[PDB]
Amino acid sequence: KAAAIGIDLGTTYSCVGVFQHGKVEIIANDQGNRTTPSYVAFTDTERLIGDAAKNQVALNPQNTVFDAKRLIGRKFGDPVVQSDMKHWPFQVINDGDKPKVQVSYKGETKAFYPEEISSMVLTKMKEIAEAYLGYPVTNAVITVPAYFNDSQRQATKDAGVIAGLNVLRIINEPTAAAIAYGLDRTERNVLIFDLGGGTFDVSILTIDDGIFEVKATAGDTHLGGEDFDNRLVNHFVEEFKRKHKKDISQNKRAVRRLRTACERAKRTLSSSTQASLEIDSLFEGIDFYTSITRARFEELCSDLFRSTLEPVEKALRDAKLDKAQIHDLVLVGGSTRIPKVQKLLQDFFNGRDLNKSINPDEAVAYGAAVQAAILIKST
Ligand SMILES: OC[C@H]1C[C@@H](Nc2ncnc3ccccc23)[C@H](O)[C@@H]1O
Ligand SMILES: [Mg+2]
Repeated sequence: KAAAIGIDLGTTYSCVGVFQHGKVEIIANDQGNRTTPSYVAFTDTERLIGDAAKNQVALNPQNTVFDAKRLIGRKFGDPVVQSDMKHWPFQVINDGDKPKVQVSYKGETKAFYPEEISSMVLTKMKEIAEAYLGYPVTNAVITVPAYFNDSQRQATKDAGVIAGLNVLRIINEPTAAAIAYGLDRTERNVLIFDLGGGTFDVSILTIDDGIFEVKATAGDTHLGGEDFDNRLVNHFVEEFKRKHKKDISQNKRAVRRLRTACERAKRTLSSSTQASLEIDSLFEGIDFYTSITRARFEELCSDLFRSTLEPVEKALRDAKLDKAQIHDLVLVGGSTRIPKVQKLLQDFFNGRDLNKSINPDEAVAYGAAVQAAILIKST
């Protein structure tokens, strides 16, 4: 019968997988991308989700929503909501102690609950899976951070039901990554090092007889790939001032366009030692054609890369385990593809091999897809 799917509903990107013909297929979207931005944009004529939404952000900042995972299942009074709101270009309103995102859509003011925004992202992932499978998909496993509370898990499950999905189970992101690597089929102590687009999560699990126990969680909810992009943005703003004698830092569109180029250059630096950066008419008709070296990017982010080890040390203390007691070091998130981040973690664990054979950007969806296939058999 119809296969069930695994969905990694990420803060910045989402990913969908399916276990078919004895293997996991991570499904590419219509643009050919195996991950989709967790973005929704509203225009005078349409609602855009994923790549098309992220692509037009510089020309529609107030009506392009992202980071709904930071609001989902929270009350307006939550300290996290109170702190996070100042950093977003879109409006957050308060409706009886519930946050809602307020936008302009088809020439009208509309407001959506966080679970309605995440339901739009989940509808996109469901449609990406149906385009590959060729039949309607109704069952899914959706992942969440280990630290999510009952309200945040319930709101995520509600987002799935709004999307027309029957949610077989809400499972922890680190548990899904461990399932992907077969770590439950080898007491096994696993460290999941999840450096995402906007958050950094370290989890220590103990797996015994198929049972997962969360021994410790540590990290920084405000450290991720976006922060490395911003170190490049600042460096380039300074370069533009030196070359052209113009300060672009107050031009919101120019900064946004520069940030988009920086993210692309950063990805290239994970596989090449140099990356070109080329923007046409960045400011006042001036074309900004330049380049950056991997060594310079490493210098610009040196403090941030080093800071990823403190949460690892903290999690080991909380779990009451030494480095030698950890059996597996699992990489999660595209930011773990950065060679310097891998070198720092390997050196900390005295040269040990890292589990990185599954694309780190896809490992959570991969594990969710394996678990979805196991659970649908039971129904
Ligand atoms: O989870 C979303 C994160 C991951 C980060 N992606 C990447 N960040 C760094 N190197 C990469 C190399 C290949 C592919 C992707 C790479 C992307 O730019 C974003 O910050
Ligand atoms: Mg993630």
